[PDB]
Amino acid sequence: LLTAVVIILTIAGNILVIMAVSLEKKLQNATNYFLMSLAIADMLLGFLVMPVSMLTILYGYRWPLPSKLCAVWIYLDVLFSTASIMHLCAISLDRYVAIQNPIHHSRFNSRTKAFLKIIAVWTISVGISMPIPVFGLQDDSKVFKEGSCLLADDNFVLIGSFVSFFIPLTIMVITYFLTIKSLQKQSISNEQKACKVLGIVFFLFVVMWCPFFITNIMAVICNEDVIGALLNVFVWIGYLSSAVNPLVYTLFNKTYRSAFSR
Ligand SMILES: CN(C)CCc1c[nH]c2cccc(O)c12
Repeated sequence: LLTAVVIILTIAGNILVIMAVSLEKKLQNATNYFLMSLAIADMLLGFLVMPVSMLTILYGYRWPLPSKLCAVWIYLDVLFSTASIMHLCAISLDRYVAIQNPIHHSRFNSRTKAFLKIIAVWTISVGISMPIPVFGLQDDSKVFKEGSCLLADDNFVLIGSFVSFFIPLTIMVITYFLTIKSLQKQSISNEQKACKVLGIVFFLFVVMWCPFFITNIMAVICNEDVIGALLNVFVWIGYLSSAVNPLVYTLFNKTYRSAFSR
């Protein structure tokens, strides 16, 4: 089965990135700490949420014995997915100011800025995910449907995606446009490599996560069986981003390539 492969890849990649950050004195800078936070969030996603999803697949999408695990499982899934998404959004926003104003960004760059960045993204992720255990356990219908564990709150699914993958998405495309504008208008080879890396990262993020959110919104604003079957695969397409984020955010460095090979 090609789902155990996904969980193994997620765990191994995030563990290796955390090891590379921790064991190398040359990689302890303000950006790599945020990258390690991304790795931690992706590892938690791949360890706590994904194998339970494979177990749900193995039982024909019939929940295992403890019914109380559904609401907390949805909480953890949404929390870690949002944490990854606005981690990427913060990375893009930080790169825009690093490229447009390098001197001022370096002058204002500090450990305090990185800690503020981390707490800001995690605080927004916590605020977005807040109602799920408050109301998911108060009413079992909001987290169950036809005997399968899935959230069935139409209003939250519509607005809760409008501040998780559509306002962050608008920010990310605007930032991508402004950065490719900035990097183009001996030192040009570095800028070309940076533009290529930014394009690969942005387009992979969009192509992996956008299908799931698009069909999720289409399942509410609008077929039901087809859309559900599509969601069942697109959620794992999105989960695979946790196994792709470390490799595309770290392996372009020779230090990370050497550490992975050690
Ligand atoms: C299913 N899982 C990949 C979580 C994705 C998610 C992030 N934020 C949300 C807000 C509402 C409904 C959701 O599925 C989400």
